[PDB]
Amino acid sequence: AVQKVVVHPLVLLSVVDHFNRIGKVGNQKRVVGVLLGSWQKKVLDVSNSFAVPFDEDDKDDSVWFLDHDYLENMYGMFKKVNARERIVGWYHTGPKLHKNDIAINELMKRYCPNSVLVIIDVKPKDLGLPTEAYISVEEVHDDGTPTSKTFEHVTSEIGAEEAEEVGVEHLLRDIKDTTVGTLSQRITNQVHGLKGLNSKLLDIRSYLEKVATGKLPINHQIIYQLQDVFNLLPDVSLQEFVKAFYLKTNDQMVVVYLASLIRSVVALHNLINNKIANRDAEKKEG
Amino acid sequence: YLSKIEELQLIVNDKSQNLRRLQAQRNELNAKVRLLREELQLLQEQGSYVGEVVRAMDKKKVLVKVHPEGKFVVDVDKNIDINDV
Amino acid sequence: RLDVFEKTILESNDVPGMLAYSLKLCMSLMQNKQFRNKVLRVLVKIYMNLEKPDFINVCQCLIFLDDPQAVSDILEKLVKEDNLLMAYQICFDLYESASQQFLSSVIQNLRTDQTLKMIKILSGEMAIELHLQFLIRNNNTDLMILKNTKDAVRNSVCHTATVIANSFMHCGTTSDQFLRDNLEWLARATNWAKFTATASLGVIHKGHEKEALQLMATYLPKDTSPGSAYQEGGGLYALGLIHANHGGDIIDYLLNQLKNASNDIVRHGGSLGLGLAAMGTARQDVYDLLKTNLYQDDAVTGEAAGLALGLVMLGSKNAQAIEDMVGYAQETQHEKILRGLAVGIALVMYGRMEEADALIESLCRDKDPILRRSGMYTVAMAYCGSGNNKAIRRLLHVAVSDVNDDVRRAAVESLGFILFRTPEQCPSVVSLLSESYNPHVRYGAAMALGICCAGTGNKEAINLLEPMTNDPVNYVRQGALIASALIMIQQTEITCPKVNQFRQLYSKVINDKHDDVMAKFGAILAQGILDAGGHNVTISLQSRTGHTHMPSVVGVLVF
Amino acid sequence: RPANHRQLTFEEIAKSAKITVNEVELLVMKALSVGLVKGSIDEVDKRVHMTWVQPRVLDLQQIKGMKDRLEFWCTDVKSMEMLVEHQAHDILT
Amino acid sequence: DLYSRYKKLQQELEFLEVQEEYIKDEQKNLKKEFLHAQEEVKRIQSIPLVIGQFLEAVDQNTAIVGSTTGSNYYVRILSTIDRELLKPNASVALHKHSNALVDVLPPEA
Amino acid sequence: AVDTAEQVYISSLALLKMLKHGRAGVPMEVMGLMLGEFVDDYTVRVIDVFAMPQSGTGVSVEAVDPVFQAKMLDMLKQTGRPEMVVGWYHSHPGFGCWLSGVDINTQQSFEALSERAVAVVVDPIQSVKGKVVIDAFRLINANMMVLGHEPRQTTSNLGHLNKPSIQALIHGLNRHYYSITINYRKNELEQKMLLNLHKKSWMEGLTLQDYVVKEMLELAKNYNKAVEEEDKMTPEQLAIKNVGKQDPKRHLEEHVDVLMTSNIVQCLAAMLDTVVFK
Ligand SMILES: [Zn+2]
Repeated sequence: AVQKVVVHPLVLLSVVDHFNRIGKVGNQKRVVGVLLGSWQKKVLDVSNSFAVPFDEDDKDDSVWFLDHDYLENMYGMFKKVNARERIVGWYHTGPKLHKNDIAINELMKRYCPNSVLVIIDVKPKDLGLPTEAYISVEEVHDDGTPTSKTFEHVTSEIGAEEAEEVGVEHLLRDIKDTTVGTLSQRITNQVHGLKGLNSKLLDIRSYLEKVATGKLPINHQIIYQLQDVFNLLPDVSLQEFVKAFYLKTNDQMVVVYLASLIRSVVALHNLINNKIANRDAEKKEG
Repeated sequence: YLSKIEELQLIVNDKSQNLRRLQAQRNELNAKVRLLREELQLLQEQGSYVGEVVRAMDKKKVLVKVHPEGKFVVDVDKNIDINDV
Repeated sequence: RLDVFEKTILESNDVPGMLAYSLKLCMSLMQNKQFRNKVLRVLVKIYMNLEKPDFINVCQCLIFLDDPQAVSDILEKLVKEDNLLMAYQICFDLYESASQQFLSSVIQNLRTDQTLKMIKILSGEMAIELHLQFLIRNNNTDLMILKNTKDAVRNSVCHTATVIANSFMHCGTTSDQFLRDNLEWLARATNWAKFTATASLGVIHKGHEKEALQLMATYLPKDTSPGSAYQEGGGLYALGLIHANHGGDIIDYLLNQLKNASNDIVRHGGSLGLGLAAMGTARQDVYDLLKTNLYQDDAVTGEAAGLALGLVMLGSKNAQAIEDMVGYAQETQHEKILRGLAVGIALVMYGRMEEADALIESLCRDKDPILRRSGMYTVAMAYCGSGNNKAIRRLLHVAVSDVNDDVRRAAVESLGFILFRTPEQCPSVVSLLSESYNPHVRYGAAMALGICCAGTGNKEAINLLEPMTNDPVNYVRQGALIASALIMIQQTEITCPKVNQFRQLYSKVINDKHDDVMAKFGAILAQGILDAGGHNVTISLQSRTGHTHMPSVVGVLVF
Repeated sequence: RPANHRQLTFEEIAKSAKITVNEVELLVMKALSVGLVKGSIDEVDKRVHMTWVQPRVLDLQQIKGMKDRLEFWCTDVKSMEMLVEHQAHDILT
Repeated sequence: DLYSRYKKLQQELEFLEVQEEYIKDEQKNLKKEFLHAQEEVKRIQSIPLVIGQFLEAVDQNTAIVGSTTGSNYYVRILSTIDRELLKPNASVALHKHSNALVDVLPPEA
Repeated sequence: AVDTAEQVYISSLALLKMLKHGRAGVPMEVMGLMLGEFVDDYTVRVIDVFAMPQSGTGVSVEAVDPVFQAKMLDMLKQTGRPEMVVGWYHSHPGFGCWLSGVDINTQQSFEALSERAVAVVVDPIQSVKGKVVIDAFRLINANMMVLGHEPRQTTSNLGHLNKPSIQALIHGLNRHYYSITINYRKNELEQKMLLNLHKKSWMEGLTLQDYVVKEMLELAKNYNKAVEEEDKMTPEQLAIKNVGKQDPKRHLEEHVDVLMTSNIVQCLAAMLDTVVFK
């Protein structure tokens, strides 16, 4: 039951310079680190983290390395700089998961009410959202096995706390606040239309690979029960919103009445005082 | 005389220079509106207060006695005179 | 199409000189390289078809049509027809306005009394030494200004623009006066005043080719003896200054001085000097040792490597200089090294006019204002005059719409190179450019006035610069200074009445002691350029012969 | 039936559901107590109106042949996105 | 001169075609930077408003204010407030750090 | 034995830890150490600015814990990079960012051991975006008046550093101090991903969120009438019959643009149902 946090990308620049470490230390390709913070509410904020020297065998992938020379005494350091910003979770790159993530979560779960494996994004080219959270879950099944622990999608965002723009919005030097309705909306049209419909191509990836070469969560319990929500309105010919078309006349009512009346006042606005300034400039320039 | 009308008739199209004369003048106008509002970091140092001069003396010094305060003798700037005191 | 063209160059009687000024007028409305060389090679042959042979045609087609064998054919006509006195056009225009690469190829093609005057015109030393004789005989100094600017010397322009002043007055006076009059003013020397206090001997000794080594007898590379290598490196740089475009063995001797097992203490000035010396000759050995100078990983000699390698590879279209200098550009850990390599890979492609578009688009593709600045320098050198809009559209886009003012500055320096031909419209566009909001581009607009309108008789440029020195930015006031010095070259008081106004006014504003010395930084230099020659000499960015003079273009853009 | 006429008449109900006209109302008020379907059933025409339902368990042939809704959605909302953007194309700006 | 009298006309014509395209785009960018200028007027204050009162104006848009800090000051004031709204010792707003007028409130007390 | 105009290619994390250290750095002034690498003579880099314990006693030279130095560099050695200190930071979060009277000792106390040890003054408690609030200086000393106080070698870097030249006691402190040049690195290795997360997140996350719509238009159109009547109280003031008004005193604007973009939003919101549905 966790929705969203507030994210400072400052220690994500620490993810960046540990992404500089791993390019020049050795065989470790992926960035795996430990995410400090403090549960405040269902909304949350993070101020610091750190990056473990981590190795992971390709053979029997449950081979973690989280040193307590690097945990306990560095935890003493991070406790000495502040008592507030303690552990809240950890982080690794890619989007998916590796296998050992569950045990790496359960290692530092002994310190925290809910340790979180926010899977992080170092080379962002994605179609959906950035780094995203997972909470401790016990959902097991309707079958009744020993208790499931694979941490389920209990989401997150990139929230903005406070000032920091002394740095950030001086470091912009490029960007502009679009006075919304000035192709900002069609930036959104591009991103949400194309990136939700090739997210629908990820959905047809699910609904084709789980039909051809895909078993047990094939109709898990949330494929068909959500094909309901897909079956809000999937219909065949033109889907016949017969209520909603005169109701959309009732919609377009307000919009184009403000267009006619208000934009005729906009006509008055530009045109009358524009003629004043214009013709005064014109012949009083004589 | 075949093509020898067309360049001079495109010179007839040179009200673009006058409509853009208004546009380049407006470029200058609002660009230095902007640059004039950019001066307002001059605001950001000095509420340089009203001073209380009894009288000046020689050697390029005055007597300023600041508004709830006491006598502080100092040097002068370059754009007003000892005569101007 | 050459059907009505051929019937109307084999046409009937008018003045044949219709076709002679039609050479330059076809060149005035020329758009492509496709029938430019066609008309250029068939009008010279229709002058070979008309019974009266012509020499202005070969004076133009040697510098626009680059045929080293047709000049060898009519130079066998110069040996056979034997008249050296009509031969002056082809002979000393071949000396005057020829590309140095084309000079080496044409002295290759030509040698297969004028039996030795055919070599003496190509070396052409006669005009050099009587020009030097003019530079020692004529003089008009103003030493009171030299003292009242000598009052504000530092590790600064005064220590350099005093010798720039009386050395652009005297390119090779072969005489000491600033060495003679003082030593304590000469004793304000710290690494660049040291570099300058040993390079200034060759600054004041341009030309005078034979006595270079035996005049820097004091400045052989073991004969300085301070504790510092710049006081001995600028001297070998000064050898490179003297040995410009006509070396012999001393090109290879500065090369060997760099290769006398000496790392980056001789190279300090000697690498700049060597690249300046073998400029455009397209050597191999200097590229071979400037590859390890390139991979020094120290930009105090690495910028010398990039600059000097661009100098020795002028307009190369090499398959390894371009690629193997753009390669080192990305992974270096500095960007003043990228200034060095920037102007180097600009100079490596000069005047190709359609070829470098891949490189310009590849480099302005990137995000770096220094590398895009490199691209603007490179499009200033690939394009000069050819406003085909393939330059000016995206060039103007990135020129004035961009976010960093240094690439914008290099673009408004590119404008003055692509707008040399008709400086009539240039007030109407650069006075518009004046309106800028930002310090570097205010200054760059001033530089566009400067390098664009160098030789013009414009007064509107002066009218522009007067509020530009009425500007709280100090170095745009020096932009007004130096650019107005570039509008006051070559011209006297009768040309415009602001000449002596600014001449005494620059000393008048150097009287103000509480100005920035950045506000009067190039004020001694504005006085020096203000008497470049003493109005004896002038810029040559587009020569009167018809063809551009590329080492002067090199001088100004690296300047 | 995915199709409309979701104001269904009571007729198929009283025929195939072995129920009567006086008991279709209990048939759907007991379903209001159940809570998987909550129709706004017509009672001037006696029509048993269809609102939202709890659909099925598995239609594996329609898990394969839902392309006529899924890929329908994908390429058609994609195409009409391209059409809205293509009519407002050169105000890219 | 029927050879280049009429053909040099295009030469200095292409260039102001391109500037005719160009000044449009520069106006297209300066509205952006005008919005940046206007918003960067308001990043420093008008939450943390301190209270002085007006005293007198020397010249155009620069005046004298006493304050509730004890002393008196002479301040450069913006063009935001209308030039007659400062007749009494009215309730005005200044800056903590750098002491300049932002707004004026006519009633109080 | 020679002086050149230096440069500081910053890791942005330096200023990020300085802004955290100043934001959370409660306006009592505090002290730390700066960690980079001395690359060459004309440039330096700071790759790191690490953190200090809550030394709320006073800024002094004794506040440096050497066992914290040892363990800090050791935990950098079990992390990937064992880099070198380049100097020291500090925080001046209340006043106008100028050299305190302990700094005038600890600067040369630190650069007696190190080479440069450039001071870094910060105040993110100024205001939010448009000030450039960072401040660094290089202690020139009375030992170096032998030769002149003019490196000058590369110019206009110290010329644009000379372009502000403005702090009261610091331009008093032209003596003992010439500043150092601070540019911000070609940071696309992070500016890339900051831009990408910045605009892939600061508009509706997954960006399918708004695509509130109409009762905000109800309140907004009542705004857009309630202020339009005082908008039209201006052309009566334009009827001055002949001329009795000094300059236009223009109140045309701010109700073009709001109507413009707000009802662009409403008409594209009327699009949005016909967009999402097919
Ligand atoms: Zn401090």
